[PDB]
Amino acid sequence: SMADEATRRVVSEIPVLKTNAGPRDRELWVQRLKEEYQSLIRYVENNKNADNDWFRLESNKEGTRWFGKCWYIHDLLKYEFDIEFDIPITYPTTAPEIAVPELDGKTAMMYRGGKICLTDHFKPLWARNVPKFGLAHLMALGLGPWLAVEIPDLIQKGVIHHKEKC
Repeated sequence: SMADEATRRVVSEIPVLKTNAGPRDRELWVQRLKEEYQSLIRYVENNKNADNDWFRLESNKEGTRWFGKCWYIHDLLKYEFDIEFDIPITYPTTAPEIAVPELDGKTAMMYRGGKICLTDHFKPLWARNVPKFGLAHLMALGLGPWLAVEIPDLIQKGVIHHKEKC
């Protein structure tokens, strides 16, 4: 399949996750979070080595609320957007919903409340990989491809404009 090769090309060097545990699962959730933090940190390090350091994320103490920033470069200008998501009770079988609040109401490819609207292809891809995919994969396979279509389109339509900051 083209899809399977496309998936491997993106995620092959991202540490695979193992533990089937959600926010309520106590010592199993603590284990899942270690796998989540190890997968994220390697993804970030690979991203830096490829001049594509495109996001920062932190979580609350319990790892149920995640927030940070993503950066997107167009015609050599860097656009920064605040991002956030909750971990569903049913995670990791259920995929998180990434929100980019500042873009709420600015694109059709987004639900109310700033939750980004993915293609019908991400959700079944997540489902057939459960529980191996985690937050690094959500960024690599969800938000990354979203920004790569929506940010260029909103700049073109003059809805997004660049911060003239030094």
